[PDB]
Amino acid sequence: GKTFFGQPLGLSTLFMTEMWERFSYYGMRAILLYYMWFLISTGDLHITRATAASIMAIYASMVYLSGTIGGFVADRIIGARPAVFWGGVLIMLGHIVLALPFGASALFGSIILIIIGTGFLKPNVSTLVGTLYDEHDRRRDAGFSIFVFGINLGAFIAPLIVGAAQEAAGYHVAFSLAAIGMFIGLLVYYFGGKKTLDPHYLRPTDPLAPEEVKPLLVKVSLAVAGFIAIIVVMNLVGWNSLPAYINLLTIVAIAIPVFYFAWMITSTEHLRVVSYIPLFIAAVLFWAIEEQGSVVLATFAAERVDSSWFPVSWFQSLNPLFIMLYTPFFAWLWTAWKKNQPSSPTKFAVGLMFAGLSFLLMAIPGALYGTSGKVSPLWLVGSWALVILGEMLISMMSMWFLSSSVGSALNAQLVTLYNAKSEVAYFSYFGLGSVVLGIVLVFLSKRI
Ligand SMILES: CCCCCCC/C=C/CCCCCC(=O)OC[C@@H](O)CO
Ligand SMILES: CCCCCCC/C=C\CCCCCC(=O)OC[C@@H](O)CO
Ligand SMILES: CCCCCCC/C=C\CCCCCC(=O)OC[C@@H](O)CO
Ligand SMILES: CCCCCCC/C=C\CCCCCC(=O)OC[C@@H](O)CO
Ligand SMILES: CCCCCCC/C=C\CCCCCC(=O)OC[C@@H](O)CO
Ligand SMILES: CCCCCCC/C=C\CCCCCC(=O)OC[C@@H](O)CO
Ligand SMILES: CCCCCCC/C=C\CCCCCC(=O)OC[C@@H](O)CO
Ligand SMILES: CCCCCCC/C=C\CCCCCC(=O)OC[C@@H](O)CO
Ligand SMILES: CCCCCCC/C=C\CCCCCC(=O)OC[C@@H](O)CO
Ligand SMILES: CCCCCCC/C=C\CCCCCC(=O)OC[C@@H](O)CO
Ligand SMILES: CCCCCCC/C=C\CCCCCC(=O)OC[C@@H](O)CO
Ligand SMILES: CCCCCCC/C=C\CCCCCC(=O)OC[C@@H](O)CO
Ligand SMILES: CCCCCCC/C=C\CCCCCC(=O)OC[C@@H](O)CO
Ligand SMILES: CCCCCCC/C=C\CCCCCC(=O)OC[C@@H](O)CO
Ligand SMILES: CCCCCCC/C=C\CCCCCC(=O)OC[C@@H](O)CO
Ligand SMILES: CCCCCCC/C=C\CCCCCC(=O)OC[C@@H](O)CO
Ligand SMILES: CCCCCCC/C=C\CCCCCC(=O)OC[C@@H](O)CO
Ligand SMILES: CCCCCCC/C=C\CCCCCC(=O)OC[C@@H](O)CO
Ligand SMILES: CCCCCCC/C=C\CCCCCC(=O)OC[C@@H](O)CO
Ligand SMILES: CCCCCCC/C=C\CCCCCC(=O)OC[C@@H](O)CO
Ligand SMILES: CCCCCCC/C=C\CCCCCC(=O)OC[C@@H](O)CO
Ligand SMILES: N[C@@H](Cc1ccccc1)C(=O)O
Repeated sequence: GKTFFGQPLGLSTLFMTEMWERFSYYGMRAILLYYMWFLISTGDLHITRATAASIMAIYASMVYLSGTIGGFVADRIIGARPAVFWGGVLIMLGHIVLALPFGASALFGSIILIIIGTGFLKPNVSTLVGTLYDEHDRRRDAGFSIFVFGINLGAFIAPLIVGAAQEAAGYHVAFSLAAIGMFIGLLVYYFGGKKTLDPHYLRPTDPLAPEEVKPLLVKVSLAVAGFIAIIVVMNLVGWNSLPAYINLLTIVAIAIPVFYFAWMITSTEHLRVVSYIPLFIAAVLFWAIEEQGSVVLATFAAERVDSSWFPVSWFQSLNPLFIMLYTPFFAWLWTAWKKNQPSSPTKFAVGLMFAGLSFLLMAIPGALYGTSGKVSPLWLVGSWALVILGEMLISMMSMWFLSSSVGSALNAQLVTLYNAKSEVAYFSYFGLGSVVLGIVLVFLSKRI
């Protein structure tokens, strides 16, 4: 009977939904940094480019931090399917804001909306993929890999389309294309959802019991009150610049996993919990490097590469393109190597080494040719090829979302150090350290 690549037909609906959401997001991010440079150039937005680069990073960090609680809100309060729909609506509006005839003023509002929207939609659409299968079903792992392919397909075509559009018709038109993308996603999700998805997920699957509401309400209130108290104090002492607020967001994001580990520490498994701290750190650093591709490598693409024959934002398509191209080989590998099954601990270690190699590679063109000229595009092609090899190896969801969020929070401080004069040193040292720490994990691997 009829399937979607051997899978339940509902997967097709979820496939397209997340593909288009990812289209809207990565299409936006492929030109967002350049947009801020533009606003800076016209004098409309008073920050340095270092700060603009910092904003791209903490933006990404908040988006995934939002996703750490999205599953909770859906499962306990509003339902997974409404979470996805209304999350999509918030994302679309966020994009519409940037298409409207405003400048810097629209930036904050657009970002907030998308942070909130993605937090609702992203974990829950992935959760919905699991709902197509029973606990028992074998196909479950194949389904998610297809889902991941869709994620990268959307991520792949968006820079091409949106980038071309910005150069031809301008930023507002381009941003509107991103909005249209999310809209298309909503249409297919809504009508395809009604046809192909279990109505059980129109409502929360674990609703709050009567005695759970008040303590939850206390919990969120204290967290919000405390967060706001700090902002009050920050203004009192004069720590009120945008870099100061970004520093606040970095800390909060980093504090969360620290506080989590630090007091959820029977000798049976205090060790076992402590065993995964190296694997979390490894993921954090790899995602840090991978996420800099839309910031540091995006800067290198615009400034240091001679690609005068197509929009420079197209370079953002290389990351997901390599994911798709690698899928065939890695599919073969996991089938073919039945015995091998290398450990998650060294998978993380090797993946980190590739990411560190990808940066060491980028140190070479500046070392060889100097930094005042322009080099071949294949340097970036080579850099993406290396880092994506790591990703294939690396591939709770909250914890996954957390790892990425922490990496991007780290980037928000690191990417400010990147500039023309720093270029080689930047790449050589953050590249080298990643290889070393990757190898350090190779010592403590089964000392675990
Ligand atoms: C999606 C981005 C893929 C980038 C792949 C680029 C592969 C091409 C590398 C050769 C570029 C060297 C110089 C560029 C070029 O051929 O045209 C420029 C020159 O003809 C000016 O008239
Ligand atoms: C207007 C602000 C936009 C919202 C920013 C995103 C939300 C920020 C902080 C809430 C995250 C709370 C983290 C607690 C949590 O359960 O997630 C981590 C959990 O997996 C621990 O392992
Ligand atoms: C419509 C208003 C938009 C903002 C509302 C949605 C903001 C996100 C969450 C609101 C508080 C939910 C509490 C999240 C939480 O308790 O995390 C649970 C944690 O244990 C994760 O497993
Ligand atoms: C700016 C846009 C404002 C909102 C426009 C869309 C609102 C119109 C009707 C509300 C539809 C509610 C759908 C919520 C939902 O759970 O849909 C889930 C989907 O799977 C339907 O089966
Ligand atoms: C518990 C709540 C966690 C708080 C998380 C804070 C997330 C809210 C906003 C983050 C936005 C990222 C930076 C956006 C930004 O600086 O753009 C505004 C600026 O360009 C306008 O001059
Ligand atoms: C290079 C981009 C075009 C490649 C073909 C894209 C065609 C779009 C959808 C059809 C493929 C969707 C399923 C993807 C897929 O079969 O992945 C294979 C592997 O991941 C098995 O899970
Ligand atoms: C379906 C409703 C949500 C989806 C978005 C629909 C709106 C998207 C495009 C409609 C036209 C956008 C306006 C484009 C625009 O005016 O910017 C270009 C112009 O301002 C620059 O000179
Ligand atoms: C100026 C640009 C337009 C600003 C307002 C845009 C609002 C237009 C459409 C919102 C999209 C609604 C979500 C699409 C959808 O599938 O809902 C259909 C469902 O409600 C049918 O009952
Ligand atoms: C912070 C943004 C304001 C929007 C409200 C977010 C509320 C976040 C946390 C408090 C959750 C308590 C309300 C839960 C609720 O609606 O109960 C419904 C049902 O489960 C009662 O049994
Ligand atoms: C969930 C907490 C809600 C508290 C409402 C107030 C939180 C406001 C902002 C959250 C952090 C973003 C700070 C970015 C910002 O406002 O930039 C300020 C900048 O204009 C200084 O010149
Ligand atoms: C939960 C108890 C609260 C304890 C204090 C919470 C954390 C204390 C301070 C947060 C640091 C805020 C960011 C620091 C900052 O503003 O940087 C200043 C510097 O950039 C000058 O603009
Ligand atoms: C007793 C609690 C465990 C031991 C304390 C561990 C400290 C917990 C959280 C610290 C947050 C990490 C610092 C954030 C950070 O590195 O950013 C630095 C920068 O943003 C400051 O301007
Ligand atoms: C799959 C293997 C790919 C290997 C790519 C990485 C190659 C390993 C190391 C690259 C060396 C970069 C160091 C650059 C350097 O020496 O700095 C030069 C500096 O003195 C001039 O400013
Ligand atoms: C996992 C498999 C990875 C194998 C990749 C092997 C990588 C080999 C060399 C990478 C370093 C790049 C060499 C630098 C280079 O080619 O510059 C010379 C070029 O400018 C010629 O004019
Ligand atoms: C498996 C590695 C493939 C080959 C990668 C070898 C990378 C090592 C060095 C790259 C050459 C660096 C450029 C030459 C260089 O920096 O000379 C020093 C010069 O800056 C002094 O003025
Ligand atoms: C599927 C590939 C995985 C391994 C990729 C490793 C590639 C490492 C280096 C290749 C790119 C660096 C050399 C690029 C290069 O040759 O510069 C272009 C040269 O023609 C100067 O114009
Ligand atoms: C044959 C099928 C398996 C393919 C194995 C993957 C091949 C590994 C690396 C390919 C990247 C090319 C190496 C980069 C390179 O040598 O550039 C040299 C360039 O400077 C020549 O002018
Ligand atoms: C278990 C949680 C993992 C935490 C991993 C994060 C590592 C801890 C702190 C990172 C702080 C990085 C600060 C780097 C720095 O200050 O330099 C950049 C600064 O110049 C920005 O202008
Ligand atoms: C156990 C010894 C460490 C083994 C790590 C293996 C990493 C492979 C190649 C690393 C090449 C180092 C590149 C030279 C370097 O980093 O100098 C920094 C210089 O570029 C300053 O800008
Ligand atoms: C153990 C977890 C490590 C996570 C944080 C790793 C990065 C933290 C700090 C590195 C930046 C501190 C300053 C180092 C530095 O000078 O690098 C910049 C330099 O390469 C540019 O000239
Ligand atoms: C400067 C020389 C550059 C080349 C250095 C790269 C190779 C150097 C060290 C890699 C081997 C580290 C030893 C890993 C090891 O076997 O430790 C034991 C571990 O397997 C048990 O978990
Ligand atoms: N490239 C990934 C980034 C990511 C990693 C982990 C969690 C969430 C997002 C994606 O678009 O899905």
